[PDB]
Amino acid sequence: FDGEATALEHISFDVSQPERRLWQPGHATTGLEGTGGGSTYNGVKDPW
Amino acid sequence: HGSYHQCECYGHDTQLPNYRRDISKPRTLQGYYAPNGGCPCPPGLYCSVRGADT
Amino acid sequence: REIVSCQAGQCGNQIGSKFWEVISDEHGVDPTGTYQGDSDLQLERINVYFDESSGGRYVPRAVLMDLEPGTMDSVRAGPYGQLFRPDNFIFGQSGAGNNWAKGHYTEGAELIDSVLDVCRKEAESCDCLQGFQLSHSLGGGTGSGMGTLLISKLREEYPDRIMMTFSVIPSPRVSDTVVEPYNTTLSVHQLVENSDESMCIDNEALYDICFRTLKLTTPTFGDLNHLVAAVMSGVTCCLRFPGQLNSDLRKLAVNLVPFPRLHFFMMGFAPLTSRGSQQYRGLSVAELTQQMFDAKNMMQAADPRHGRYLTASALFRGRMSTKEVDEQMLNVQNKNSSYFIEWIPNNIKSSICDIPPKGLKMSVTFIGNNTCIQEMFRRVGEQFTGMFRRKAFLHWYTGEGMDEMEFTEAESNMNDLVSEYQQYQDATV
Amino acid sequence: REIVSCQAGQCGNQIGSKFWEVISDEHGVDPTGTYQGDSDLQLERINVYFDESSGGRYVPRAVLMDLEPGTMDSVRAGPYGQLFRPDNFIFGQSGAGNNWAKGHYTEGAELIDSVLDVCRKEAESCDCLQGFQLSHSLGGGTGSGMGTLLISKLREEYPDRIMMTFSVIPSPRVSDTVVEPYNTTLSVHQLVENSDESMCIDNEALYDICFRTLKLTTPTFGDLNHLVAAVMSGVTCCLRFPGQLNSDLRKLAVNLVPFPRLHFFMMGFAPLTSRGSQQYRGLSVAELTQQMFDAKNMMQAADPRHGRYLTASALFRGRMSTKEVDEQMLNVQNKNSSYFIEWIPNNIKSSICDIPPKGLKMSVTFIGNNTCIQEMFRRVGEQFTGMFRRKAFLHWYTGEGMDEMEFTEAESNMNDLVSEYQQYQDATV
Amino acid sequence: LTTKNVSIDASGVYLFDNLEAYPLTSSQCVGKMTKWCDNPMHKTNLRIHYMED
Amino acid sequence: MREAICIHIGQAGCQVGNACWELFCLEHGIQPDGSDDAFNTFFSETGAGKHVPRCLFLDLEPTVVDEVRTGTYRQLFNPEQLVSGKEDAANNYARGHYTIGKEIVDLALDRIRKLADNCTGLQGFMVFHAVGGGTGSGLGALLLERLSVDYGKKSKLGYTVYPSPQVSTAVVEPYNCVLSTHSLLEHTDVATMLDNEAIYDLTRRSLDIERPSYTNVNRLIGQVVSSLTASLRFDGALNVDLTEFQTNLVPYPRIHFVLTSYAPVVSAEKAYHEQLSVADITNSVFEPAGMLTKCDPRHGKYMSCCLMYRGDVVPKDVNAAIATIKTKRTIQFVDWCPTGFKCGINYQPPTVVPGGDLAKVQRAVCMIANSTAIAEVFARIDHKFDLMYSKRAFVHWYVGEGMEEGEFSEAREDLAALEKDYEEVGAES
Amino acid sequence: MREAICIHIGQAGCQVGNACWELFCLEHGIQPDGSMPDAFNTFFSETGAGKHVPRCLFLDLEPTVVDEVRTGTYRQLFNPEQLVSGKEDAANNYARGHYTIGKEIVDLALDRIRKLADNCTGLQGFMVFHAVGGGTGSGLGALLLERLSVDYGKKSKLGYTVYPSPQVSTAVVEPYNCVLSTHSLLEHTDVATMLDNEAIYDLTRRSLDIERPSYTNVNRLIGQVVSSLTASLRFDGALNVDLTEFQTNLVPYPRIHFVLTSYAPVVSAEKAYHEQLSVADITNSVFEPAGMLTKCDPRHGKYMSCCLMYRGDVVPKDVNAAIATIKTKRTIQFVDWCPTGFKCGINYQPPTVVPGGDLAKVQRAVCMIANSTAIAEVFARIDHKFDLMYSKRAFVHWYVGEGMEEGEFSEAREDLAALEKDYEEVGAES
Amino acid sequence: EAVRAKEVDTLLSLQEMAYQMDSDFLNERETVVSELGASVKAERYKGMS
Ligand SMILES: Nc1nc2c(ncn2[C@@H]2O[C@H](COP(=O)(O)OP(=O)(O)OP(=O)(O)O)[C@@H](O)[C@H]2O)c(=O)[nH]1
Ligand SMILES: Nc1nc2c(ncn2[C@@H]2O[C@H](COP(=O)(O)OP(=O)(O)OP(=O)(O)O)[C@@H](O)[C@H]2O)c(=O)[nH]1
Ligand SMILES: Nc1nc2c(ncn2[C@@H]2O[C@H](COP(=O)(O)OP(=O)(O)O)[C@@H](O)[C@H]2O)c(=O)[nH]1
Ligand SMILES: Nc1nc2c(ncn2[C@@H]2O[C@H](COP(=O)(O)OP(=O)(O)O)[C@@H](O)[C@H]2O)c(=O)[nH]1
Ligand SMILES: [Mg+2]
Ligand SMILES: [Mg+2]
Ligand SMILES: [Zn+2]
Ligand SMILES: [Zn+2]
Ligand SMILES: [Zn+2]
Repeated sequence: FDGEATALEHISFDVSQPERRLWQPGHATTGLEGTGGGSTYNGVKDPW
Repeated sequence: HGSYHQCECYGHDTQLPNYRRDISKPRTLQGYYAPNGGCPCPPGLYCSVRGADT
Repeated sequence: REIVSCQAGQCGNQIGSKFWEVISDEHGVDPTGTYQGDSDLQLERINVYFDESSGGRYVPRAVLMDLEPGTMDSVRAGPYGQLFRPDNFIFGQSGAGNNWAKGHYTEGAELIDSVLDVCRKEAESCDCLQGFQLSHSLGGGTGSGMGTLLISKLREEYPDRIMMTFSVIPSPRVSDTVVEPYNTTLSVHQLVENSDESMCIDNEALYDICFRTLKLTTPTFGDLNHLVAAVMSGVTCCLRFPGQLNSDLRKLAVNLVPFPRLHFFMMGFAPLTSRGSQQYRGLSVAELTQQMFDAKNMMQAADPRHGRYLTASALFRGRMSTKEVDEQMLNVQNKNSSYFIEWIPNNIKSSICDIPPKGLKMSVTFIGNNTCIQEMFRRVGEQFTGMFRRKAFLHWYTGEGMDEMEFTEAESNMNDLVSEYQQYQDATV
Repeated sequence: REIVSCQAGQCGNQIGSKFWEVISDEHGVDPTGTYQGDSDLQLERINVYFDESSGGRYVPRAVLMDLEPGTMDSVRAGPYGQLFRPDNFIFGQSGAGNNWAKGHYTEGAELIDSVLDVCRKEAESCDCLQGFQLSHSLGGGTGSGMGTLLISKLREEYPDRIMMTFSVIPSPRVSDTVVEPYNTTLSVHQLVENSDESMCIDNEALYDICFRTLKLTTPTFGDLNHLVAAVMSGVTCCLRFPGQLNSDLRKLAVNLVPFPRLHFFMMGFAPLTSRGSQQYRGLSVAELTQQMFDAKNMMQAADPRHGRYLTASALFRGRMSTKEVDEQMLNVQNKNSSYFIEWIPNNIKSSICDIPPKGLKMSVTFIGNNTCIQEMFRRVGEQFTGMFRRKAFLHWYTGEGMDEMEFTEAESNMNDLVSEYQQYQDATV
Repeated sequence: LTTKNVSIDASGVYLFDNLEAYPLTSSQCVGKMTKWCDNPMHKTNLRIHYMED
Repeated sequence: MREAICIHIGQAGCQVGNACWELFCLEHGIQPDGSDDAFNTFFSETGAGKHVPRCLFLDLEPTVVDEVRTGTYRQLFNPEQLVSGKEDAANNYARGHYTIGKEIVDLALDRIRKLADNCTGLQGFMVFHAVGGGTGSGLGALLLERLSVDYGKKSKLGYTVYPSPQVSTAVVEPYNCVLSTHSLLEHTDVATMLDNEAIYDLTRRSLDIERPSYTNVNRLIGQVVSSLTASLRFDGALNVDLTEFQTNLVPYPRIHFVLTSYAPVVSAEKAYHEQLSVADITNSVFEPAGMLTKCDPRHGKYMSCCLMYRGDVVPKDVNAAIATIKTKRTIQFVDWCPTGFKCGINYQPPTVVPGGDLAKVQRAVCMIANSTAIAEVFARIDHKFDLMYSKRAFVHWYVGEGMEEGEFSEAREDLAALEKDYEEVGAES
Repeated sequence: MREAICIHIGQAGCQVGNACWELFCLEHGIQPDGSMPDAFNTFFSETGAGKHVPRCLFLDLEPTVVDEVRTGTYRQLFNPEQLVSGKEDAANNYARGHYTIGKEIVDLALDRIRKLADNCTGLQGFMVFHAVGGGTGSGLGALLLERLSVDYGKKSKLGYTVYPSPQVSTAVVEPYNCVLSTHSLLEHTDVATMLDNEAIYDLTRRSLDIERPSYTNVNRLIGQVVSSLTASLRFDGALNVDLTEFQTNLVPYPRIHFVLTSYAPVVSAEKAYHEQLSVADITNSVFEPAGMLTKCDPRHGKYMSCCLMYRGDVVPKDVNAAIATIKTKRTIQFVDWCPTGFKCGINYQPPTVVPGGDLAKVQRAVCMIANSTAIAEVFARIDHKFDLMYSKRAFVHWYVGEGMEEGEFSEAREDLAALEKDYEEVGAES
Repeated sequence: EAVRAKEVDTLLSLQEMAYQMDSDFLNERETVVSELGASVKAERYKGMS
């Protein structure tokens, strides 16, 4: 059982707080998928 | 008291309060605060072997 | 020979609904009303509880009463709810308010005229009225108050007629009411004065018998009323069906009531066993008597070992041997002399009905005039006295015009009841 | 001649479960209670231990007792666990804590109400109760406390009825409890007054018998319980089956108890032989008697050679006449006169039954009231005094309502029993 | 990486995708009557008598 | 039939009414256009096929009324029943009661008259206001007294929001509360406490909301109101009405200021990590942290609790929770109310408002508990009142509006009389 | 029922609880997310959604380890509540953890404990895992032990305490902390369990043959011991025992309840399948001072009561034979007034190994909870350190500036001296 | 005829066991329900379907 290896496989790319992950992401490639088109400053899905 | 010091000796009491008589009594200005208290606004080593009293 | 029944209030109506379920099932009557039995004996004495209609329907001789109409949709929503006459449903806009004063003097009075009209209709259509039966709870407003008013008016025109009352005495542990002692105390004296006999059913005891003996996980109000319905079906078995030693309500009253004010009994049913313990039980009298005289079988939460049995009545139903049903009682009288009053020998009256309840080969209902009945009246009397001492919840009764004296009068009458039970228990030869 | 049985503690519950396994196997009963025997002699006296439901299922007349519901669950889930009545198991929320005080005064005393309810139900259902039966261990909390409390409150209700107890006497060589001498001392003085006769079991001797005689590589509690169950079934062989020279429990008490306090017997079984020597052993009754009086074959760990036999009883089973059951008794009496007592001529009573245990063509059960039975009482006595002098493990008992005076009285009573045994051992004509 | 991530969290991750690591248990002492012991009607104290009466 | 007129007064009343009617529309499946009659108590069935709320939104400031008129439920709300003034009371009880209130109540009573004529079985009025401001306190008092003098003994339920003991969005807020306590005591059948700090604490702790708001506070208030009214809205084993629980809650006419609490109140993440059983939710209710008013019951004595259970709750679990509460000594029931418990059963779980914080729950309970601990907030408020009135602060605003100086002394002294009454009811006899 | 609430105090308690609950989830077949793909009632509670919630209260005064648990794998297993974290640590100060910052958090901890206990209908008691060396585990541990004693009466309290070992010690004032917390461990704890660190380190260095074992390994061993203790009431067995049975069989006097622990057979994978690990062999290893988790030399004292929890394929033959061999072994000696001195409990469940751990799959095991008079020497080391520190008021200003007075230290020292004296007295021959 | 009586008693007992085991009351099932009773269950409500 390679604890460090499975840690790199899963824990390193795990996300615990998606709120924080979106708010202040670093060199993270996981959890960046947020609401698709839900947040537009215009407040409406219509074109600006 | 004995050789072993009591909880009250250490400064803590393992006794259930009498809710019926004391705890469950509501506090009011007249009746509690006026005789022996202030206003409702927001704000030991007792060893029988030694001179302290349990 | 035929009796007319009335259900009062939410509890009374819901108990009577399933009582009529049991009666119709036992007489082979459809939930709609048509007869679908397979025996002549079912139709032989169907007039005891039912009346034949124009189209051959069988309508129960039942009067439904409640100040709350919001709970009288459930009585017709029950599986047998469409059995009753639409004109026997009597309703008021607002509820009794859990107020004996409202149910007896102000709201019930405006509603009692139509109820008595329906009762007089039933009595006049009735050929030879054996009695009036009532099902209600003393802890409510329109069950205690309106029920006591109903029986009081019933005595005014039917003095000698048997007044059965299956009163539901509320218990402190399963209590859900604060004016519970007030209603119970205000209704107990009216029950004493205006009821030939009155058996007390306690919700705590019903819950316990369903919880331990039946062991079934979820006995709801329906399951509690099932036992009361079975007891009501068994108390009138000999009026409707032939038997080796039959009886009727008057005959039980004569053999159970030694003095006019001593007419409060304990109810018991047998057999009652769990699903799991079903293979393991023997179906005989040598097991029915054990369950019947057992402490846990009583539907009243006051253990019969407190006092001594004034009188006992055993309505056995099914295929029994008469000497084996009487020598069991002889043995219990012979060997339990401490719990039977000495100056009244042969305290147990046994009666035999040939036809058992549907689905049961043999059963028995118990009626006991034990002096332990004072226990429930006491344990609610201390509650009533504690409530009354500080004048708690009296404005809700004096706003209807009812004066504070009647509380003391009810206390006096109830204390007299308890005192006479105690004195007759302690009486010596 | 009914025997109503009870099991106390997990030890007693397992022993009783194995006993009912053996009895059902002998009488041809499935775990579901149905009967598939090869002869009607089983149903002739099947009542003695089982009751028949109106559906034909045979249910043991046993009452199970343990403050831990886990023991009830294990027994119910056992191979023959579906046999017992579901309501015949009685359980508590919290266990005895291996405390005689908890099992006898605070927690056990609460649950004995329901224990006595079910026990009296079963005992009364008997047509003629010959006796009560109990299986427990004095080294535990529930068996030592609740068992003695039950026997105490059953003696008061059934004075002249016979009282069997099979108490597992613990030994330091197989010690697994440190409140062992406290519990043993507190239970012995109760069993002295409350039990008309009582024979003791030692796991030491059961283990020794399994190791040297049965030669089991890994003897288990199942094997010990099977031995105890076989001999406890054999003690009632004449009761359950016809025989040449019948006997009953009262007869065993009369012929084995010379004085009221001396009723602690040492017991055994025969024949016993290893798996690899069954076909080589010539099963003759002389060999049966030789093994029966062999010291190592005794299932209580005390050598009879240090004492003398007050009385002995040999319940033989199988096709066999009277001289193999009396003439070798004469032989052993004559050639072991130092091992017997002079002032009691004919120390050994013999009983004959016509139905041997299945799997054997003849067998015997031995019950001996040897004066060496007090050696364990000695050793437990100084064991008790060892902690009593230093007041060790006494706060657990004193915190549950018990006092030092009870301990002193128990030790005095045990010492008095020991002195009576010794003085009757060394008494001269 | 944390030491707990290396040991404890790694063991948990292994347990996620290897269900055979869970050992068989025999809790026969826990049963229907033990579950019935949990029934809340016990705390209601139905038809119970004290010294106070 | 069984109607209930919801009168929202002032800005706080307007927002709580918005939340309440949002919740009611969600429960009854009513779109914001008006598109079994469980809705009859809240939605009058218009002759045009829609459902119009039986509510009156009254406010002197036109901003909130215009916001409602131009919001989402425009087509739901009647263009009348939506009264708007031209200038507010400016947080002045005198302005709200004597100057601007007088000129708008004349038509407010006309609107209430129209609502009453639309009703046929009106149970009573539920008033929603905060006594902190002018319209909520002054106009609320004037409207309450006009309703009392016009409709006689119709039930009145003032779900008032007194100033919280620590935070407050006004400085004249204690003055307004002390001035309005006379009306809230004289012309209000039941007064319920809905302070803001307690609801903030529930939203922060149980809901894990870092930034709670008036939105969440009003959602919780609507949850409580719906929980109490669902007894007459929907079915249940124990259906109770407004006068029903008034009788079962109010022991004395002057003693009607009651506390409220709700559980389980947890978020979606929290919901599936807990056993939301009836016992658990009842314990959470009786704990101080679960109340909608900052008033610890353990600091006082309970007098009468009314529990409102919705969902799969059974009277069994209600009685079990009641038993485990009575056997619990951390809360003391008053000596003259032994039972002290009223129970209502409801078979519809509370529908959650989307976009809020409550989670889909299978069962909930709301407690309307009259207790002697209510004296704490009264002592708080009149200590503020004495501190401010010691040197006549902000009194010129009240005086120049036509309200004399003896107002403050008389209102403070009525509040002190209420102090003494709540001390006396809880004091042991 | 047979529930048992696990209260973890401090960093040591939190990590020990992490190991204990991973082992419990593995044993009961519960995913680290809390779901299952009913003996778990003793440790886990069902939910309407169908998942299981542990019966634990993690409590720390500082949020590092608690937040690390919240961000760990078992975040979905552990309830969002019952995971109480304060804002600032006790900073290795008993006074700070008991009088200033523990006061503002013990109320919330007790509310959580009451919420946990309300769901338990037959709660046997509380197992409190903590290290008295640290400030939080000493101060807040003592405070919570008091409040539990006064809140639940005579409920069972198994205090698994990690004392500071005589030689290896990670703090300088933890002698002060343990001297101060000995009152709680002596009065408000039904059975105190010694779990020092050097003995576990040595047992792992020799009997398990791994170069660098850590706090994870020692916590795994502690969790194995706790699981062995609780398996008697969780699973089947020839001699089932409960938490209220071995207390009676182990505690002779109410104030003498400090007991040593030991475990066998602790072997590696290489050592697993080369030796016939018989029950006699494992019992001999247990009674050997090598197999102990606390370094109280048997020969320097006398055993008063030994409780032996056997797990696996152990038959009473082998248990009784091992007991007889131990009794006839003259190297160890029992106290004179307790002849039997043995409590035995057999469980059918074999030992369970966690993947990624250091133990090996063994078909049988045995754990000893031994009350012996030799335990006086750890207290002798403790107060020999305490008086040396306390001679001229060293590190005492930190304590006296946080709420406690000077009399607390002297009175605790007197309590420790009396704990020496009564142990010597019960060891004295009659 | 005595043997016949025993057979009849046994048969009736087995019928009793069967009926009690299949009984709605003992099995917490509502076999018989009405059109209104399906929607509204005031007394017979046992739990969520
Ligand atoms: N719960 C709740 N309370 C509110 C809300 N809005 C105002 N309040 C209460 O109202 C009190 C102050 O009064 P106002 O906000 O001025 O409302 P008002 O009582 O109608 O007074 P006027 O604005 O002059 O009409 C505060 O103490 C709040 O507690 C709300 O949206 N929700
Ligand atoms: N056996 C064991 N002991 C530990 C572990 N973690 C910490 N300790 C003990 O904790 C002691 C040091 O105390 P602290 O560093 O203050 O930790 P604490 O006891 O939780 O106290 P706080 O830090 O204030 O929370 C050491 O002597 C260890 O014995 C662990 O994982 N296993
Ligand atoms: N056994 C039984 N008791 C009931 C039933 N319905 C109500 N009760 C009891 O009656 C009390 C309420 O009385 P209630 O029916 O409201 O009286 P009413 O207002 O006059 O109809 C409660 O305490 C219940 O315990 C029922 O169906 N069966
Ligand atoms: N023969 C036999 N003895 C047993 C069995 N189980 C336990 N014992 C003995 O019972 C003693 C312990 O009894 P205990 O479990 O404490 O009794 P309890 O406290 O009443 O449950 C031990 O000394 C064992 O030798 C068994 O299955 N068979
Ligand atoms: Mg405004
Ligand atoms: Mg720390
Ligand atoms: Zn203390
Ligand atoms: Zn102030
Ligand atoms: Zn002291």
